[PDB]
Amino acid sequence: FEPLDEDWNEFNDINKIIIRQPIRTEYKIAFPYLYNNLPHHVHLTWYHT
Amino acid sequence: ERKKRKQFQDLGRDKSKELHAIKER
Repeated sequence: FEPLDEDWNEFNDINKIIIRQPIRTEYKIAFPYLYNNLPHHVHLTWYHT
Repeated sequence: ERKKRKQFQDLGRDKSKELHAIKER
């Protein structure tokens, strides 16, 4: 789909971040509020049957 | 020094993509 630039802070320090396994997009989609900055219009999916 | 001289004398005689993904993230 077509779409509906951040400085270095104290918060996004990569020296504080442990890079062990690469985080993908389906992690952001399955859990929309844990890994997302500005999660505006997401919808909560079904968990499990 | 003779040993160093003889030594000097007879020497003349996916992964990148996943790092790219982390960098783009």
